[PDB]
Amino acid sequence: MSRDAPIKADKDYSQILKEEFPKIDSLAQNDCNSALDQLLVLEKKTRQASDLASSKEVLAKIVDLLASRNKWDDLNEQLTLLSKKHGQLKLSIQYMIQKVMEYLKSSKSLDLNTRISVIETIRVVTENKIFVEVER
Repeated sequence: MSRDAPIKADKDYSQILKEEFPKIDSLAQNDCNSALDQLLVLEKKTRQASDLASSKEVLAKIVDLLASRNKWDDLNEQLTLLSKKHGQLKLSIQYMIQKVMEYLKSSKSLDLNTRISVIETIRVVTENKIFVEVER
């Protein structure tokens, strides 16, 4: 580490993600299809349990396992996850669209006709504050 701040592992609910990631450093390195059914099961629990201060760290890599092992259909579900409980302003969670635009955008050169089954279904729930404008 280049910074002079000490490596105090303060460990909030993200401690799960810190302790399961080394179990998956063995499994994603050998199969990863079964690693998806471990790391994103945390996201699925953390959103529901209101432990989501952990979710916030899983969800940025949901596009690295879920879109990767051909569960790109569930990247739409992950933009939906946080948006389930409340009809809140989508611009606050449109930040997660960036992951849909990160690797779900191009997963093994993902075909338009396949990706449409993500982008056009999540369009229905995200046109509610449109894609073009921001916090205007």
